[PDB]
Amino acid sequence: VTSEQWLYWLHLYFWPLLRVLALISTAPILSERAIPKRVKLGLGIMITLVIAPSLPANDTPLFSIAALWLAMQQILIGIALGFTMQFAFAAVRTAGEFIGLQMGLSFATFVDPGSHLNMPVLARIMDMLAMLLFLTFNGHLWLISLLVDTFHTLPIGSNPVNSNAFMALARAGGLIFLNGLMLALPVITLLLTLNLALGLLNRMAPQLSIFVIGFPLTLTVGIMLMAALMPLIAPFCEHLFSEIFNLLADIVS
Amino acid sequence: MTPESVMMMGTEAMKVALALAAPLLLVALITGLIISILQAATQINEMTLSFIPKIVAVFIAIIVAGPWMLNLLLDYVRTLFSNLPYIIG
Amino acid sequence: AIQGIEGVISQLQATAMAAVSFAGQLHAALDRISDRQAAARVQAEKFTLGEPGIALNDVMADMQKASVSMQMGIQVRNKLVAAYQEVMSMQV
Amino acid sequence: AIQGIEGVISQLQATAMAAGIALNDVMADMQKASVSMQMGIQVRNKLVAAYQEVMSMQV
Amino acid sequence: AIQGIEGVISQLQATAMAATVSFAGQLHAALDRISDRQAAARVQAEKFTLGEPGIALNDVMADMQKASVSMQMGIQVRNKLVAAYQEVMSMQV
Amino acid sequence: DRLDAALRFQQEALNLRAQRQEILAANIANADTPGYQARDIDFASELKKVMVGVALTLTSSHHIPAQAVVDLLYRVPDQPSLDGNTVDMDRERTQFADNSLKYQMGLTVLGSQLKGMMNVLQG
Amino acid sequence: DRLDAALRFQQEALNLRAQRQEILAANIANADTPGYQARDIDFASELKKVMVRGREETGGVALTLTSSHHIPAQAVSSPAVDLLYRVPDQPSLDGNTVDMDRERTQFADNSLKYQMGLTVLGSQLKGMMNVLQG
Amino acid sequence: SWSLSVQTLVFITSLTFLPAILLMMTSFTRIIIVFGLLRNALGTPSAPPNQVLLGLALFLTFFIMSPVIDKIYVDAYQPFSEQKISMQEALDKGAQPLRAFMLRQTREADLALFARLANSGPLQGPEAVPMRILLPAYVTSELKTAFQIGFTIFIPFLIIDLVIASVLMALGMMMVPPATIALPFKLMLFVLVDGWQLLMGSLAQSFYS
Amino acid sequence: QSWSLSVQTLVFITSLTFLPAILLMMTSFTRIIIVFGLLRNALGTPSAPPNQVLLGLALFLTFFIMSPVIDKIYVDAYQPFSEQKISMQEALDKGAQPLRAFMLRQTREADLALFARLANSGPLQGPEAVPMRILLPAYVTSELKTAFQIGFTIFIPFLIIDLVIASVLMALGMMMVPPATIALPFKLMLFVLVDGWQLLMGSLAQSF
Amino acid sequence: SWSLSVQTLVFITSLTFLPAILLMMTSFTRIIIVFGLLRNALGTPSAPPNQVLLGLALFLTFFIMSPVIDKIYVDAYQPFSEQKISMQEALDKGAQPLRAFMLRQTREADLALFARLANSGPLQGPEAVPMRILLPAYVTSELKTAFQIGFTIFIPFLIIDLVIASVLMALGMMMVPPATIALPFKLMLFVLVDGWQLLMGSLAQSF
Amino acid sequence: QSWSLSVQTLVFITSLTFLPAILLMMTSFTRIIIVFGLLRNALGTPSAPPNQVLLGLALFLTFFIMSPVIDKIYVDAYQPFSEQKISMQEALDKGAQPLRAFMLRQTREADLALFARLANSGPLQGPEAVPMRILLPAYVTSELKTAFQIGFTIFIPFLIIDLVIASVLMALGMMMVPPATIALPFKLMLFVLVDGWQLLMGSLAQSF
Amino acid sequence: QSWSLSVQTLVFITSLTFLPAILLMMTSFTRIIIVFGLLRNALGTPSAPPNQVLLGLALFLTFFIMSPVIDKIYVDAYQPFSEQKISMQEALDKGAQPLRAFMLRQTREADLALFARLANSGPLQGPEAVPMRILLPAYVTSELKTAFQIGFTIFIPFLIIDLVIASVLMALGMMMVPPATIALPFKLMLFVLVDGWQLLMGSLAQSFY
Repeated sequence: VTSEQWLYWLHLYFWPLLRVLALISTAPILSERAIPKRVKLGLGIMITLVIAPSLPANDTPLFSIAALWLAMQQILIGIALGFTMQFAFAAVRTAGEFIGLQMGLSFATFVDPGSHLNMPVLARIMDMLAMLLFLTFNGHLWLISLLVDTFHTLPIGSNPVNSNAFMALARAGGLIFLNGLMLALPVITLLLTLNLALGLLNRMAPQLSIFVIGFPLTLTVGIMLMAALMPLIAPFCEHLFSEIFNLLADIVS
Repeated sequence: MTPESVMMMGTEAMKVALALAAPLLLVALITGLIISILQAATQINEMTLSFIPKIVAVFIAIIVAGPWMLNLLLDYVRTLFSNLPYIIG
Repeated sequence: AIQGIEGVISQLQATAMAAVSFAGQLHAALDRISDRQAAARVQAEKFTLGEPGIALNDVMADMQKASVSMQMGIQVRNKLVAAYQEVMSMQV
Repeated sequence: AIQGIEGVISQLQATAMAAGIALNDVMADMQKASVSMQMGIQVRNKLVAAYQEVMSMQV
Repeated sequence: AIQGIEGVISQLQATAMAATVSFAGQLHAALDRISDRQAAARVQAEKFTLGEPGIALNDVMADMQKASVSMQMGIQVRNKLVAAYQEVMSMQV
Repeated sequence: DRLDAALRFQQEALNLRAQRQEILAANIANADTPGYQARDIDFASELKKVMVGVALTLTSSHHIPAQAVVDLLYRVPDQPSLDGNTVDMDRERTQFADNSLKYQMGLTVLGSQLKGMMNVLQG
Repeated sequence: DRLDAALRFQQEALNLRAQRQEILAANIANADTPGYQARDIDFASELKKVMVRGREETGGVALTLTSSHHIPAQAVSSPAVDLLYRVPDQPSLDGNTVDMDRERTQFADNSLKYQMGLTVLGSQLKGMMNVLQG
Repeated sequence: SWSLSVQTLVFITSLTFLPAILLMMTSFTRIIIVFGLLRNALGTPSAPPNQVLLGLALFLTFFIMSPVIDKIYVDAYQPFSEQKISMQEALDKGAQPLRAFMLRQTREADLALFARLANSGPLQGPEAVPMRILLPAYVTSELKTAFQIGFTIFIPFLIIDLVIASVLMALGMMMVPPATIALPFKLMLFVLVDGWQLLMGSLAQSFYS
Repeated sequence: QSWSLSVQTLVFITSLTFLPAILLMMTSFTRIIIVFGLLRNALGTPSAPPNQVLLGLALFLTFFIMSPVIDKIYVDAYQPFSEQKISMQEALDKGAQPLRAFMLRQTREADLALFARLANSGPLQGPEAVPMRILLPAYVTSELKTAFQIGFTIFIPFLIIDLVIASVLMALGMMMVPPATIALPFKLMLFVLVDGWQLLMGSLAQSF
Repeated sequence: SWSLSVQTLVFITSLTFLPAILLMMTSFTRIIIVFGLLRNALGTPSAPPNQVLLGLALFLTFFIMSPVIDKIYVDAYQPFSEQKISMQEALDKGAQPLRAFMLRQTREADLALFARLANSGPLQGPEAVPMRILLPAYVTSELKTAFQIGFTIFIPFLIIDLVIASVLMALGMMMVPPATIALPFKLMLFVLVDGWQLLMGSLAQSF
Repeated sequence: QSWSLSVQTLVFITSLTFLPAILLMMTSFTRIIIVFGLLRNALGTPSAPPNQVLLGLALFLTFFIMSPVIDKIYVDAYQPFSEQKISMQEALDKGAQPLRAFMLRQTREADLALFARLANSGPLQGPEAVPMRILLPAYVTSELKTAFQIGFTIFIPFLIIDLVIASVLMALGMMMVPPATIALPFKLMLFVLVDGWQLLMGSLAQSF
Repeated sequence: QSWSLSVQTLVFITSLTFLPAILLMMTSFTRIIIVFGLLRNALGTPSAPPNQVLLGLALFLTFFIMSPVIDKIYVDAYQPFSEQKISMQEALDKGAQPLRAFMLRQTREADLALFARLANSGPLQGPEAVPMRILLPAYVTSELKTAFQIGFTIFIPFLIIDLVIASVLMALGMMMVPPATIALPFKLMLFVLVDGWQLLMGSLAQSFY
């Protein structure tokens, strides 16, 4: 009596904690530095407390290279999930920064690339709008649910792994660009026409145009254009989230 | 809470930004266009004389319409902070 | 509650269809230690009372055992607190 | 298990190719568990620090 | 005081109309409990040293040990509270 | 206080043992007094009575607090003496030794309880 | 596995010390019982035996408790150690071979050796927390 | 009941988890996240020093959790101190008002998710939800609410920077940093519209609504 | 009635833990440190004087500003307590008065009203009825607001210099130069020719 | 085999140099520099976040190290359990695939320079190059390869920028900046040809 | 009157705790550090000399500058204390005088007046009796002002170079060529040719 | 005369803390990393190779440069220490001499004279009698000056490329074209074809000799 076998409880509560905390430190909104560290640790601990008793406990000792392989596996799974989720916000940031750069908002990058003078304020605006939308669509709950679900697909125990699968996540790097182009497209094109229009004005009497009349007009036009274009991101926001989620579901397995 | 409310939040915010920035940008644009057409009429071309009246015009713009902008933006922020605890989810 | 009994019958129906924990273990250990200490104390008070049949040998041995059990509980609490402090110190 | 006996015969093929509780026990296992938990915490802290150092880069 | 009697009649009016926890108040009450226990034990030892009849040595020692236990209670609660406060205040927002 | 309730029984037993020790030593000292009756107390009944009050109310600072302020059973004589002294040496010597032993046992038990309450707190 | 194997020798020696002290206390308790041969174990041989093959028990079976209301009960249990007889020093009419000098010398020696085992095991465990702590 | 030694041991041990109660079961998380986000918004990452914000958050939490603490004291601490309720029942009695406060501010979606993750049976009413389900549901709801509040907080301070950059760009001053100009104006805004009274009142209402 | 000496020692040594909290929340340290950080941001260089120098200087300024309050506390509380003429609790109650007056004199009415609203306070009455737990957060909020009010107007001359230099440079034609690089020496010149440090300390002291 | 506590100390100490192992020993520097140069090419220095580029480079590094990880698993992970080889003979045996990979990706000139920097005259064979000479040479070779790949990426975007500017000048415009016009065309060219997947395929082929 | 040995070592360790504050606010470390940071900013190379290199250089320069003061403290105060000739209190009082004289030599009368008037000190006859609590903040403020003066003056030749290269590029029509890229190598050349490092360190030493 | 074991251990562990200071102010590292900090500026990419890659490359180059000095210290001083034929004080006295010679050969005479004058040192008979307090800051000053010389010289070919590209762009009437983005790939070309990294490290190593 008075056994309280500690190794069994430790091995039951450790690896799910490692995977949950690995997701927490990288998953969007759950990985933002504004949350105190203890809150994140407690959330991981409580989620593991809820989940672990149902799972089959592992018996590999913590003092073995098998434990290191397990820890590497959990870290890989968590960071892969969090990063694949982060790709959508990366795409939204790209689209916003490009709309802002076609605004002429930061012209110093065309002359001094990476010269400590850059303000992608539109990128930040649409990034926080995307975060608000993600909060509204309860994406984080889904993330937690999928973190739990990847066990049935991929159990804690060391399992063999595949290859092109990693490429898929890396190939998801294309989406950030590909979807970004579309969001812009609904505005950059008209801005392009505006610039074309300015060109027609410069084909008249030489000089006396551009850098004096083009910038304010194009700034105001970009502002009101994409202010009107704001209602458009939400369907595209859901499209981006669905793309990331089903890509994750297909490739994680 | 609903995404319709969020996107409305962004729209109204950025229309407030547009209203705040439109007088200054429009005044600068009008001054630049006027100076450019005068240069074209007089056949004078130096890229620096268009920069001179623009600053004066835009700075006068704050003299005339500045209180209106300051009152509009404060009202927007006040209303947003007051309605903050009713759009919580 | 009436609704509470409704919930009980609902859980019974759930069992029909379908057809302990670390905190529980710690509570059980605390209850066992407290029960041993109370038994030793009660026997000591009975001996001090003058009631027949209670031997000083048994009283003293039971007090000894209760002290050892209390010390075991104290050590377990100390470690457990140390482990909790170690876990909460982890940087995420 | 049937699959367990399959695994036993597989390991035999592999060999072919190749060719109550006392305080003494309670305290010792309690200490061993504390040591293993501390080791796990330290290793994870090292891994997390390395990952954050990598991600705090500048490309 | 005249103003003190005004306050007394004001509290009487408050009672008429009537017909709130305080952590600082609770700490003050606990510190009082410890201090009166220690003072009672000290005064009992005072009287027993002075030779006053009715005081027993075993009671003196038991009361002193009870006061010691109470002060250890207070010290441990102080340690826990200070550690918790320091860990909360060492956090970064 | 809850601390008093835990240590009430042993403190009362210790005090009762000290009082009965004083009574037995008084019986020993007055062994030669002619006409002295040997008195004693029933330990269990008095322990029940002690184990089973109203401090006067102090309205201000000047108000003075309330000021605080057992039954003896005769021993059945064994041998009839001529001077009326009923104190028997052997009986009360055995009772004296027993009371000393029980006082030591009560001290041991109370000290063990206090030491346990202490090691619970030390850390 | 590695940590379990590294701390296994001293842990097993300390357990065998505990069992030997239980046996010696049994010998001391039965010191006045007529017809009781004193029992003792060969520490080194039994330690190596427990080292090579894990600890085992004579019986130690017990009633199974599937439900939460089953009454728990266990039958007699004892180690798998070989209880050898001590050679008597001088004869006795009652017929016990418990010589008190031998019993108390072995008791004190086993006491010090158990304290030595505790010291060694505690030193090793600190010698490990020192590495892990950071 | 437990022996007095066991009761003292349990009391001392439970005194350890006070930061955990403050962080995971109390109104502290939302306030501290909102304060951190607001500090990130104004462009002064070291302005109100962390200790000042922590003290303000502690006082706000003490003012907000007052009815819950009062109910716990009147229902659990008072009977326990008067030897009417045992130590192992005062905890259970006092965990109910805190559970109710945590429930009201939580969200259905989180509750449904964590009721599904535990493989628990159907929860027809809120009276069948245990603490093992309510704790992380409450934590997630508090995190989401804090982030929503902070992200609607962030908008005006980025609007000002946007208009500042556009105005600077109208006149051709393309090499002037906009952040340095915008920071005094952001401070001026946060001074003008009662920056703190409105935020304090909004957070307090956000709890009592 | 008086506390035992052991209780007095325990309380006294425990209270020293709140010394940084007292200095930050309850004294003038917060406003001075916020103004200094904002001035560092306004100078064009973010870390020219090390944080250590600014922290020590702010501590000295806080001590000099609060010296009258410290003297009043010493006369009222510390001296009669050390001579064993009043108890510890009564000494603390008496010594809380000048600090309460100092906190009230710089407290915004709206802050106090709001924090009394959130604390269920009903008939408050005399300014001498505000409890410490209500007065303290209102004082902190007022101090933060006042520090921001000082900082955003400290920012003004450096913005003027920046805008003037940028306008002159771009109107002259050299639009490819970074205006801040040329402006920083002129910001330093303005700060040293006005005696910015001395005047700033004078203004910070006279703000009370 | 030496003491377990010393093994724990050495293991936790070697865990610290994980960024050093990722940067100096694997290819991570090459992908990270290629990503940085490509971002500089499109004219937007903050379009994809640095975090996303770092994670993409990490995933690419994991795939492109998967054969070396498999060789390590065969030579070190497995026999350490069967205890045919362990501790010394194995850690070095497991590091041998890294040596083979870094010999494959290292130029001869860098190795020659770093040998004559260490006065290692009798280094005759090519499979016995010490780690001290192999590591910085490998890093320099990776820098050269990454710069070459970055220039190859630069060529088409530079061509597009030049073409846009030339058409603007020929059409009569002398004041319109060509960067604003050419940026969306750069993006539409990058997306339409699906630049990203071919870039990763070439990087994987680049070994 | 002499402190017991345990009190003496308690004082010694507690004083050793305050070492960085003494270095920053009583020696010449702060001015040298500020000038070095401003110079690094002035060359357009925000991170070329690592912070540790400049900190070590400033520490060595401070040690060399303060060697006479340390020698005076050793000869007049520390040496008799180490030979048990004088107690710790009088040794500290005697050691304060040379450091006080050095700090008074490098302070501005206006800042001293500001801190004296702020602290409500009575009239002080001559520099002989000025409390350290008054002198330390005034000395810190004077050091800040002097460091900013030196940095602003140092900023001039690089400004000349930037302006001349920008004008040369602009007069050629090169409208979109940024001048920083061309100016940085020439700033390095200018600083190298004039033997800038040793000259600037010599100038900093000579000003003390 | 030898120190006690406790004092020796204390001194050794205390001196282990000065490793970054010794590396920066006594070895080649200061000249290397600084040049790298400028080279990444000349190429037009402040990002460049990552900071850690450059730092580690500088560390390896520093070790290769100081290999003779390290070997001489190991032979003359540390070997008798391990073989018990010397004390810690004598080892510290003897091992510094090769490092002092290495520092002196790269020390400009003007800086050394400046620090002598500033320490009011007496007449130093010959290099061998120069105190370390005078040799250290003078070596650091000369090191900084030499690093700046090397960096400015490095800045030359990229300036040539930028000027040529800008002149070509302006001669064609393409005035509105920023030449930095066009000239960056050609700077990368120049660094690739000439084998810039290997040449630069060889030049640095030869410069230290």
